Amino acid sequence: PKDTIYHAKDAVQATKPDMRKPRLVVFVVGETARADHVSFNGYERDTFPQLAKIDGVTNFSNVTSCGTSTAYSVPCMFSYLGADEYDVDTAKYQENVLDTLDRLGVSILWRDNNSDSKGVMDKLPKAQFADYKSATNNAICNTNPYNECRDVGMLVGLDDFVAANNGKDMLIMLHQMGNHGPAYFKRYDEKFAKFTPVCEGNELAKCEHQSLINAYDNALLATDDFIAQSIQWLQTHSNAYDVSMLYVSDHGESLGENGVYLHGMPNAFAPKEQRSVPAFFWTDKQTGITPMATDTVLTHDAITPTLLKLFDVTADKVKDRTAFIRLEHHH
Ligand SMILES: [Zn+2]
Repeated sequence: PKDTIYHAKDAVQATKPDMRKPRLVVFVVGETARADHVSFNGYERDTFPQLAKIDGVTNFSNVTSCGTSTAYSVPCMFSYLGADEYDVDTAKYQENVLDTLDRLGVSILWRDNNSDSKGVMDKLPKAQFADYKSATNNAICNTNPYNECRDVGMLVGLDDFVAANNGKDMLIMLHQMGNHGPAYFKRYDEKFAKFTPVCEGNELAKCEHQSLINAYDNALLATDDFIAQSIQWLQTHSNAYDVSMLYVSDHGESLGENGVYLHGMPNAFAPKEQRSVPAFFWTDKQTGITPMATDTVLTHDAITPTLLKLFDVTADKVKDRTAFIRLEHHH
């Protein structure tokens, strides 16, 4: 073990959950989703029909991920250094935004249907991380012939967590399997097989291009569903809690441009398709939270100040950072 480098020991929470409505936020950490395959960003196909029916969803059309892989992007999304000073080999030892929120009294939960938190949860008690790739945590793993656990299974029993933390601020990270490839056709149940035909081979260049895109977009439909149902779960708590939902993908995906597939390329020569990511923010009416303009130039650096603002926490390190949400309030 090494000593922790601190970045926000000055951080303070301006209001406590016993003097105002406690706050409950779900942060969906996306996976392999491309911004240009989002309907709201101009994509021909309606890949997010369920989010289109929900009032108060803001789509952000200019979000660039810090990196092109899970191991690189996820720690930086929760970091105080920002991507320009970020070092993947020492991120584990920096105080991160979840450290700050937990220290100030916010109850943190991380459910993972992807891999793990890439070190972000390492300083917090183990019980606050849960592996939802296990079929004895996730009840939604036998709905497909692959025995693949589904992201929506992370919504089961969250009410037990809320009841165990009654009256406290809560931040729940849900780490998606999402659009992980190359086997996009495995990422969704049959109810989302909307675009056909579908590539079902493991070698992407060998399938016809339209079938690969169809499987990718079908996987997006399952993500649209997962985000929509996350909002619907939050809405059941809106009387007692100020509820909000943030979605950001960790990186994009190449889909055959210049013969390139998948992601994970070094930033120095990675194509833009691996960095252009969707971002969504939803909040209930009573929260008093105001989103930034949909065309704000944004990066993963916006995530940490957003989470801090959602819980009324000020940190000097990120005082000049742009977030997904505004600081003015209209009564
Ligand atoms: Zn990833």
